[PDB]
Amino acid sequence: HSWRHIRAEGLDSSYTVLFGKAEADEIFQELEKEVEYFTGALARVQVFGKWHSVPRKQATYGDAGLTYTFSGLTLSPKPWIPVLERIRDHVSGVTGQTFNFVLINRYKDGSDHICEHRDDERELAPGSPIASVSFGASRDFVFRHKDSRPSRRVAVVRLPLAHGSLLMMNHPTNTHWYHSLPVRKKVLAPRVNLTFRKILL
DNA sequence: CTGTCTCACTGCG
DNA sequence: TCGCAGTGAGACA
Repeated sequence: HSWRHIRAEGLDSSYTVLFGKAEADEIFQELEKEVEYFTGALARVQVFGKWHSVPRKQATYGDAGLTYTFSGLTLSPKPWIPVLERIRDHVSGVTGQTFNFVLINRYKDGSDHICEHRDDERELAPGSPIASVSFGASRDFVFRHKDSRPSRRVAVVRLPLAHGSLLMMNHPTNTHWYHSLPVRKKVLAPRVNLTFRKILL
C-alpha cells in the first residue's frame, strides 16, 4: 500500500517491501532448500552469435503446457511447489494481478549478474505486468532507456532491490527500457529473484 | 552518409 | 571496481 513509484518516459514501475526480515529469511531458506535449477544444456544461451553458460542459476515453474524461450534457450516449467504458490498468492493479493509462470534467477554473489535486456517475448500476454520479488543480498538493479545506448541523453534509473521486496514492472516498461543486474564485486552473499509472468498458451 | 535486433563476452579507460 | 564500446554470426523485415 505504500509504493515508491518509478516513472520516466515509457517507464512505469512500482517498488515496495512485502516481507519483514524474519519472514523474508524463512522464505529465502525455503527457496534455497526447495528450488531446482537447470544445468548443462538448459543453462546455455546464444547472444551475438556466441554460446555462453549463464553467469547465475535459472529455474522455471508454472502451469503445465507453457514454455518460455529467450536467447536461443527454451525452458519448461516444473510444477508449482508450496513456497512458490505462497509468494505468487501474496503478490496476486496485493496487486490484483494473476501469474501462471515464474522465472527464478539465483546470483551466488556479486560476480553473478544478468546482462541488460527487455522481457518482450511474443509469448508474454500483451500488457501484462512482471512481478519481481527478491530475497537474500540486496543488489542494484538498473533501468536504461533504449535510445541512449548515442541518440538521447535520457538518464539511467538505479535502485537497490532489498530482501523481501517487490518490483512491479508495468507496461510499457519492457517496450522502452532495458534492465540489468550489474556485477557488484563487494557483494558476497547470494540473492534469489523471482519474476512472475503471465504466459500465452 | 544512413535497415533492425542481441538475457553475453572481452577490451579498454 | 565500475561502466562503456563493440561485438558477432546470423535471422530477420
